[PDB]
Amino acid sequence: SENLFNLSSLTHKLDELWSILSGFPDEITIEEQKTITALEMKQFMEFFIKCSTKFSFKEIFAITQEEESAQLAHFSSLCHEEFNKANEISSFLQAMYETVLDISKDDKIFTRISMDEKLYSILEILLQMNEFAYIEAIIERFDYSNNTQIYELLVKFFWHFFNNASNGLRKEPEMKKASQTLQIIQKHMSQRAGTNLTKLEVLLEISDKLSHYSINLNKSHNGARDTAFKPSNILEYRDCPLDIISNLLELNPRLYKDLPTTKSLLFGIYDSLSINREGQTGKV
Amino acid sequence: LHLELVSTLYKILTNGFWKITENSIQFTPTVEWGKDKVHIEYDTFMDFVAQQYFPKGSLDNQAWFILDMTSADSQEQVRAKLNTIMKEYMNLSRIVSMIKNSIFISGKEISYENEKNILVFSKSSSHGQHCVSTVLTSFEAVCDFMLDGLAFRDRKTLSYELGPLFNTEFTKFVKNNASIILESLDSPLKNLVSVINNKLTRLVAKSEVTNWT
Repeated sequence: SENLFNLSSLTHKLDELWSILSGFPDEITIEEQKTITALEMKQFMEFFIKCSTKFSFKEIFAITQEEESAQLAHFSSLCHEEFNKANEISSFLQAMYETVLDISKDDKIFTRISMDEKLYSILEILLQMNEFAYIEAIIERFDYSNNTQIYELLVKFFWHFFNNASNGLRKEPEMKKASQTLQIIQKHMSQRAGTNLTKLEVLLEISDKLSHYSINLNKSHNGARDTAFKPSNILEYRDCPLDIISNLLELNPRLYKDLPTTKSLLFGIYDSLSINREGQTGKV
Repeated sequence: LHLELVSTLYKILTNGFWKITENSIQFTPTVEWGKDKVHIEYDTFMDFVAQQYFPKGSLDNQAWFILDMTSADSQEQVRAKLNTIMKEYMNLSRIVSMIKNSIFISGKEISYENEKNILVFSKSSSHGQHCVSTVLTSFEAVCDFMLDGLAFRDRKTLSYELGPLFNTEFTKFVKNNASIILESLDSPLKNLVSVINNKLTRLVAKSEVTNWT
């Protein structure tokens, strides 16, 4: 294989050898301990011709004979790279449905890992690819609505983008991503969000709202006042909410006339952080 | 490596200069860390970590040490760590709470081993004038741990945060308990409370705080 790797018109030679292999029986006994059945070799050639030729056939046999985590390492690397250098990832995902990520049988290469791991991985990649349509295309190609791990990584990249937010504008790319992830939730994790999605979307709402005001809520006991307002601060201020609106009135001279809005703002910040309100709504 | 060293500082703080449990806090300004037990002085150590990671005392989530980071997961890992450093150390939140919900509560006593540099909290069942002396001694021990138990920046921050509450709560306590304290002309209670007042004044001074006087 190493010798006939470095040839010309390689694709035609691969098609030729695969057409030869297609006539091969179910099993094949080969010379010694390193043993590859005809279905294993078939899946190998299929991944080569259709999915990728990055790893050598010996590398492929290694990955088959490697450790589960090592296999996931290799799969992650492979897809991560192929996504960067394929023209249209969709093609590659179909290829994954075709040779490696097919359910109609088990994968003889990544015998150490299940579909779910692979999907999880390419998902995280996709996220690092900021690719969204593919996310949900996938999730309902494989029906992971309200699935745990997908939901989790969603929340993960959610809080990630959230902790990446310097401001609160709708037009922000990061918040655009966050909005689209929340749309993912909305379309697919309805049974796996409770009210929380509500808290997230009112979070974005209040963020955009405050994004129309000036706030310097940053308790710097060395006196730093050169501070913009990051959303996650509210989490910090979880226990001192009205200090927020207080600085607002401190820094927005007319909002005092706007009881109902400010009121809804407190209410939304409360409800967002699951801030208990045991009839103390009157208090606040 | 970012995670590695920041976690390193993290466990240095939580296991070295500080150990904070739910009923005690020990500080040490000096630590022999690592298998080679290299020496570190809390003061300049957290000085430079603050300068590096907390310009203007606030979390710099747009800085290089965070903004340059690439891997999302690890990025928020180290983010949460620096946040926890800020809270527990750049802000000392747990101990601040511990103090407030401990100070001037009947049934809660606080010892201070200045030699061990440990403020220990405990449950008490003394009553009346005895628990008054007890809580005054405990608060005085808290102030002892302020003065002789904290670093300059530590004391400074912690004063900045609670000296208003210190002032008002100690004041109102003295007031409500004015009867038993002024019951006698010369009493270890009055001596001790004058100690606490002088000590709190020296706290305002050494801490050099203005937000509260």
